[PDB]
Amino acid sequence: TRRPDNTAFKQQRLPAWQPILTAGTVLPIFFIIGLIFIPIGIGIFVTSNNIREIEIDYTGTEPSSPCNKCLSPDVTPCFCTINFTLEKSFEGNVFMYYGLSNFYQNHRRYVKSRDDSQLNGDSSALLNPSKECEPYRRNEDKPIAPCGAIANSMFNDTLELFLIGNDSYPIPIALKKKGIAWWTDKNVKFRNPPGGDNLEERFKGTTKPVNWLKPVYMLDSDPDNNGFINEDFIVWMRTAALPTFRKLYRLIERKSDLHPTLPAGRYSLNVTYNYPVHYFDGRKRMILSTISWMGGKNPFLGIAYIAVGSISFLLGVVLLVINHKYR
Amino acid sequence: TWQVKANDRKYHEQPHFMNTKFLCIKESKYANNAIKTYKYNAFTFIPMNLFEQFKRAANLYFLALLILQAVPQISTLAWYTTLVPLLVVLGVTAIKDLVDDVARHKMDKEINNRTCEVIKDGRFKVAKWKEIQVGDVIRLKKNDFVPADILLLSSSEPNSLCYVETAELDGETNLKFKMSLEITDQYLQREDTLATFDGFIECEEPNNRLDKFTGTLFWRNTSFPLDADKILLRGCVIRNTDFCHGLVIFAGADTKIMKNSGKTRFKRTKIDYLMNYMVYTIFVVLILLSAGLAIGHAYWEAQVGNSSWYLYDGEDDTPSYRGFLIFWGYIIVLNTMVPISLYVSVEVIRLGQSHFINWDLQMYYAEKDTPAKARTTTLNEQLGQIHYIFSDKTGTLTQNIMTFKKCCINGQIYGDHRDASQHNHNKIEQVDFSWNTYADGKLAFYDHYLIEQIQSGKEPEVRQFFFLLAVCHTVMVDRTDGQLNYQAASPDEGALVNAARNFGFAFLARTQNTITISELGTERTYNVLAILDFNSDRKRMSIIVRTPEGNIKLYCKGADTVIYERLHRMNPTKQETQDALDIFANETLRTLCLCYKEIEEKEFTEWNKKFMAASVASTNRDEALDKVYEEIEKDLILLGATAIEDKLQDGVPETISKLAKADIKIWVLTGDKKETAENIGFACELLTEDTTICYGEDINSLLHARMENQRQESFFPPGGNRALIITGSWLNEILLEKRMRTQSKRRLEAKKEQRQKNFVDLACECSAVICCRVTPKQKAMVVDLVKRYKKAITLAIGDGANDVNMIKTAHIGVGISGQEGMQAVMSSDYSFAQFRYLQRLLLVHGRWSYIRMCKFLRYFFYKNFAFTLVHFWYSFFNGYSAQTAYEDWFITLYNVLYTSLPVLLMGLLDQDVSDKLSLRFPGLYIVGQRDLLFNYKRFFVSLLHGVLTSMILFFIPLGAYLQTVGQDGEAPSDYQSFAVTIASALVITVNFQIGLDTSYWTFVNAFSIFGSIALYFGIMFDFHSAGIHVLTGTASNALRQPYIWLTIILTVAVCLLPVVAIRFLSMTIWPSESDKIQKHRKRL
Ligand SMILES: CCCCCCCC/C=C/CCCCCCCC(=O)O[C@@H](COC(=O)CCCCCCCCCCCCCCC)COP(=O)([O-])OCC[N+](C)(C)C
Ligand SMILES: CCCCCCCC(=O)OC[C@H](COP(=O)(O)O[C@@H]1[C@H](O)[C@@H](OP(=O)(O)O)[C@H](OP(=O)(O)O)[C@@H](OP(=O)(O)O)[C@H]1O)OC(=O)CCCCCCC
Ligand SMILES: *[C@@H]1O[C@H](CO)[C@@H](O[C@@H]2O[C@H](CO)[C@@H](O[C@@H]3O[C@H](CO)[C@@H](O)[C@H](O)[C@@H]3O)[C@H](O)[C@H]2NC(C)=O)[C@H](O)[C@H]1NC(C)=O
Ligand SMILES: *[C@@H]1O[C@H](CO)[C@@H](O)[C@H](O)[C@H]1NC(C)=O
Ligand SMILES: *[C@@H]1O[C@H](CO)[C@@H](O)[C@H](O)[C@H]1NC(C)=O
Ligand code: BEF
Ligand SMILES: [Mg+2]
Repeated sequence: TRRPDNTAFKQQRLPAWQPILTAGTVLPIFFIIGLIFIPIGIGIFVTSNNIREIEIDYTGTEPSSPCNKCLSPDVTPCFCTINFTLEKSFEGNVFMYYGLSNFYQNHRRYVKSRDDSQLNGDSSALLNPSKECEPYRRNEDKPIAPCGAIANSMFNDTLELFLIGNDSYPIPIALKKKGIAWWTDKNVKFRNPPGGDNLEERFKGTTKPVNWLKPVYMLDSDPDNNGFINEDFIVWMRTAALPTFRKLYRLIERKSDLHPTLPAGRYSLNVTYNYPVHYFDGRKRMILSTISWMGGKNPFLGIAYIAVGSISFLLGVVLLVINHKYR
Repeated sequence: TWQVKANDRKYHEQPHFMNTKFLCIKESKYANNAIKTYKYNAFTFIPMNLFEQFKRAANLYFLALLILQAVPQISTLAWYTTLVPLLVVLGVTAIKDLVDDVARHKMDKEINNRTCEVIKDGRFKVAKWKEIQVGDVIRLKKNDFVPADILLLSSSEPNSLCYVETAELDGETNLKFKMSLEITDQYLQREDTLATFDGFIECEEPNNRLDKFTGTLFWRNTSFPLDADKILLRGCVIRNTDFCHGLVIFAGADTKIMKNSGKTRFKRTKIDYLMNYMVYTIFVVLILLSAGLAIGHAYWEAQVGNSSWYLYDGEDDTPSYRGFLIFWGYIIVLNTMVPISLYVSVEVIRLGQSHFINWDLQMYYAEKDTPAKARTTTLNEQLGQIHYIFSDKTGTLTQNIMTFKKCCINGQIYGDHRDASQHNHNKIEQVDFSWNTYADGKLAFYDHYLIEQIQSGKEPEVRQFFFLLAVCHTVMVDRTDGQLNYQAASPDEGALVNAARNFGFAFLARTQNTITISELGTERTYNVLAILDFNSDRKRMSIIVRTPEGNIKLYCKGADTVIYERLHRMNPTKQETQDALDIFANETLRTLCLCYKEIEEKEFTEWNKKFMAASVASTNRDEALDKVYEEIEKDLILLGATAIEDKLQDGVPETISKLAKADIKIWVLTGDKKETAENIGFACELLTEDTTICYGEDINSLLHARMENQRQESFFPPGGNRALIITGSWLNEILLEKRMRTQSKRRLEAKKEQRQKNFVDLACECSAVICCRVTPKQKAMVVDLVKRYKKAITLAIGDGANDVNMIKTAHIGVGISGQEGMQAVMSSDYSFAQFRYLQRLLLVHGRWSYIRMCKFLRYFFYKNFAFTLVHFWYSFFNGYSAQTAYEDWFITLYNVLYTSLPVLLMGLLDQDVSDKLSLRFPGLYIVGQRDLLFNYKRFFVSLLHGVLTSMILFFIPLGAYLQTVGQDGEAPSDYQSFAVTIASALVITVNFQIGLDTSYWTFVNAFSIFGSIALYFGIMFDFHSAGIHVLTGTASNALRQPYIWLTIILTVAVCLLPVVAIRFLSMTIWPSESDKIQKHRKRL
């Protein structure tokens, strides 16, 4: 046939850059990385240590603890009182979490057990839950409104904090339950069923989950905080990545005055023990952490950055002498 | 036996000639002349293509996933969108294999429509080749190809003589004379009588024995036997004959040359076999990991799963059944270690790499307008692994052009660049031939010292020397229009006659008893008294003539060795001429010594009567003729010698040296005679003065000694230089290819296997091997021996039908295109016009194709284990429940959108060194010889690389997620954020790795690498959704936190920095051959 076209691509002569892994170009990236990762790791490690955190385990598995009575709650409403003290006052916003250990919220048979269409406020899915939430589709004759294992096994303890002052009268601590979930989840992913004004008439022809004491009608008094758009429910449904996790529970807001939000002293945790986890060696915790401008409290990254920063610098020296030897 | 009838196409359609097939097919015994080189005809495409699609291990592995995804209790997908991915991947190769086959469907058309002439009615009518049927009577003209194996019936030449060149059928460059039967000669001349010809031929069944033929013809109530001298085979071309008539005996697949073509086999690359072993290993790894994790899930469900009230699914599944049922769950989850893009990417890489061969302007032959052609798009990286090259000689290493160069007279060599009466300077203008009336410009001669000698006449022996060339030949001349065009059966005489014509000793006309040679414009008509025939054993021919004066002189020309045994005692030029021949011999030119003697009138008469007695003899006239021939030739006065060059293709000696430096062994397998094959060996520089030539006799002693020795040590000392010139007849002998019945056969195969191995051990110890007079079956037999007893990757390059068998038998087959014949090109894998383009096919295209394919495989399995093994490490943190670490929608797009393009461009554009610099350093090819880039060991290093990458990609994020990670209202501490962090680190890590693998950073390479990362980080910011709208929210949360980005940066750094150190440490302590060139690239 005829002559080939004299194109750069066709003739394999496209303009190109030929990088060579030379000693004068790779030695820097093993030193500048070392000089950047070391300060970053120190900054992370130092700032993480500056965060003041108290972790209190109230599962009561061990005896000689003031919550063991609720492991066998002959009476359904059981309460525990755990006393703790803060060495120094917490400043700024303080976040109250609850931690569950050995709780595989990431199990495949568990993560799938939800109906995203139903939680999005689909009238079709309200009375026709998907087969993904198979074991909790219908309770007796009508479908569960939040079908699935994830909604059924919702953490349902109540945690309260009290300050014990000089007068010894326990002062209650205001705790804000709003604004603890992702903004997208509140306004996009989770939405109440369409139509109506009263949640009672929206959730008709649907029953509560078998494990829940009360229906979705009154998960919270506020109309904007009940239904599928409840903060506690949404926070729970955002399944964790690992067996040990913490989920934001309440917010402690900065006081109007200049005094610390949680002044150092004597504190008591009044918890309504409802959630049983001891059968599978589960642990329940209450965590209080102070807000930090740069992330939370992550000592692992600080150590890892220093370790990688030191190895990278050490690799530069080892590679430098090897290059010099073979120069 | 075979049966044929003239002008009767219904006789061969009788019911009893239908062989019949097992499955409702007739399959007549007589094949139609239509040929077939394609694979898929109309509807055999589907079953035949899928059969060879599934020779790949992964295709059976993908099919297993389809069966596994159709089981409801383990099915994860709808099963209506897992089949379509496989069909599209299968369809991509099906279309690619169809465009390749459509190309060779068109190749058949141009050869099946060659429009010969046939008797299908009262008189001849034009008909295509495919329209030829056994028993047809056809007519051919000058330079026409023979449509099939025909029997001469007549021709315009006297005695129904016919000349055909068999360069297609063997390597011979001279014409064979074919003659018809005496009775058929005189009764089938006029066209009308051919139509009524009704002759019945009983001949042998179709065979592959080109040399001999057996049969009989019954006609006019008489029987006439037949032999191979009356049969024109399909590959022949009619020469020096205006027209001829034949009767078709065999046709199509039954033709005696088509039975020499081998069996078409499905050719697979050495890496194609390697890929199977890697898929087999991954399948075993996949089964072991899934079974190991299944046992974990069974144990996990025993104490943890059964106690977990929240993990209640209302199914009374025992932990053993749950573990069994999750084993298939992990087969599906971890299946991406071999993704469906494995062969879509390989075929996209191979298709593009094959089109660089077609597009190459350096492999484009402008003179014949013949570009290279990769006519199979499936054997590309094998061009980078060739161990042996088996080459034809005639038409492959040579141009089939033969030119007069020099000449020696009385010890003086004429032909060198000279002017006036003595050498002045090397730069000499072209000789002027206008002084001779008949001369033309074909002869490029640079010597003026010879011109003066002939014209001056001071040396009468000079004039008699060139007069010999105009008489001692035996060719006929055409004076149709006064052009004095010469038709020579042997190109040696054609060049000599043409050359001697330009020197003034022009041959004008021939007669049974006289000749009309013109000597420097002087018309002298000699008388022919006796012509001594030319034959191989004699190695010389002579002519006896009577001068116009009356003197009788014998003119002889032939091999130097035979003549020197028949020289007069008085010959002062004997020693000087011997020196001159060595100069021509050292220059690789054919030397024909010229000699003569004086014959007296009384001496001739006594010998003349004996010569007539031998001629009139009917018993052994050939032997009787040789008896008188020796008697007359006793003392010959040597006159000198000539010099003729068998013009090689330009760039052939330079190609053999470069491919030798790449450690490629080049064997010349030719159907031409030994002397021609050996002479071209020296011209190509395959043989040199250092080489000691060993023939069949020398080899036979060594091999027989080795067998007696047993009744391994190298056959030659290690430091020697040797070559083999083995004749095809000797090849059968040395290879032994010339109840108790079953018992003896095992020993018969026992020594035959041993004897073949010994020859290959001997043959491969030699620098060069030249196989001469080998049949097309023997050409493929030699390639097979190297393939079998050396496990070498073999390339076969040739032209014509005699190379089809070895072209189809070798790992890579090359056909030389651009010429009239195309038998080898149709059956070849690659096609280019000049032998010298074998440098770029191997040292540029093949070398790069091997590098680009090995870098693709190294990265492809790296980036799939790094992606997939994260599910394995996540198993220990989710109950071994087969939960995926990524979002379900990232797994689908990862192999198509995030890591697909960058490796494809690297597989199409990467270059370790320039083509100009890869030809300058042929030793770089040697890396593909030994298969160093990608072993089975290098495969596991990429698995370890991907296994450790998945360790870092999971356990650096896991350490950060076990602790506080931006715990705020917008906390990304959940599974979805955990999923987009490993995916973000994975996408950056792998796309930075290909950037480190890439050595030729074209703009498209940079665009794809950063485009792949940008596309991932554009898709997961709702940019793709915004575009669709113009035409859940996890990413906007996880990727806005400093810790999540610090985690991603740290994870990428830990993955890549150790790789850069290892690459730099290996490059600086164990630099490769390429690395040294890249460092000193500018200095070079
Ligand atoms: C800015 C510049 C940079 C641009 C770079 C981007 C270039 C993009 C151009 C891409 C064009 C393709 C070029 C060839 C790429 C290599 C071969 C290949 O990937 O084949 C693919 C064939 O795909 C399948 O088999 C089905 C894949 C899953 C179904 C959904 C896919 C389409 C989703 C619609 C949305 C996406 C639409 C995407 C297409 C438009 C490989 O499939 P796979 O993933 O291996 O299958 C999973 C493996 N498994 C079956 C074993 C489990
Ligand atoms: C510290 C890691 C030690 C690993 C074991 C020792 C090194 C090893 O076996 O390689 C692990 C793979 C290698 O992945 P690579 O892609 O870097 O594979 C090799 C590299 O290409 C070198 O150049 P080349 O010859 O291939 O052109 C080769 O040198 P050579 O063949 O001349 O010997 C070397 O052999 P070498 O080891 O130098 O002898 C190979 O490891 O992955 C990694 O690069 C790091 C992954 C680990 C990521 C960090 C883990 C914390
Ligand atoms: C808080 O949540 C826990 C679970 O995390 C709830 O315990 C569960 O309560 C349901 C009933 O509401 C139990 O289901 C069935 O209850 C009937 C009696 O109503 C009983 O006969 C059945 O055998 C079955 O248990 C469920 O088993 C139980 N779960 C566990 C692990 O014990 C609890 O009721 C919730 N409390 C509040 C105040 O929300
Ligand atoms: C915990 O504090 C409460 C109130 O301050 C007190 O009644 C109780 O005895 C304390 N228990 C322990 C173990 O300190
Ligand atoms: C703890 O909370 C419960 C529930 O409101 C309340 O009845 C009790 O008085 C509180 N104080 C305790 C348990 O000391
Ligand atoms: F063209 Be080869 F000499 F058979
Ligand atoms: Mg040839």
